Amino acid sequence: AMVKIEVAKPINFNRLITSKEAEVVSMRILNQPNSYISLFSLAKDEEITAEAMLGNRYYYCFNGNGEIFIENNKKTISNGDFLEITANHNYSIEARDNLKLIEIGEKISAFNLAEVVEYQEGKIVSKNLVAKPNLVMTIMSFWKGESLDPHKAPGDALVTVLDGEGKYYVDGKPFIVKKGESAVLPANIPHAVEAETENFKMLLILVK
Repeated sequence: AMVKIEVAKPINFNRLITSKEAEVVSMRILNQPNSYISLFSLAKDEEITAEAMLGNRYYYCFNGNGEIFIENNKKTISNGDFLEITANHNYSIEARDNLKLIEIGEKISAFNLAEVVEYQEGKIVSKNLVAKPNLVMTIMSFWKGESLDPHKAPGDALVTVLDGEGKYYVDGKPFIVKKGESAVLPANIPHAVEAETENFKMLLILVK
């Protein structure tokens, strides 16, 4: 209802959501009163159009290539890219091939996300992208051997591994999330993470 996929488990969104010719497929995966996370798969040459939205929209592309026209301005989007679209803007999104997107929305130029944080030896580097009362998005790099101790968040977090692989724990239970996979760390339950076997990067989307 609020989390529509299994928690504390690695999931490959590329496999979870697919479209055949001429289809647009969508799925809500987290839903709260004033923010949500959805997935889209657009078949080649299909489009989604959005009228002047009451809140901001953010997109992370995990497959394919496309074009976004925001009030008549072509931005290109590709696998690995992140894009913010501010409130009160008409836009359309066109798929040039099979375009898959995570859409993060508040209800009321594209760049490569992994490249925004560097690895640093023995360190965790964190860069906050959005920080709002219903939505927090942060990108992090972990050098092998670095970890976060168990902690809780007041919302459900979706983590997606952008590079390498990470070892996550939810309420003491371990699971590996590999590059291209995601997992939900549920609200009010302790979780932790460790760069156990190699360096990794992740995007964290917390909906509160």
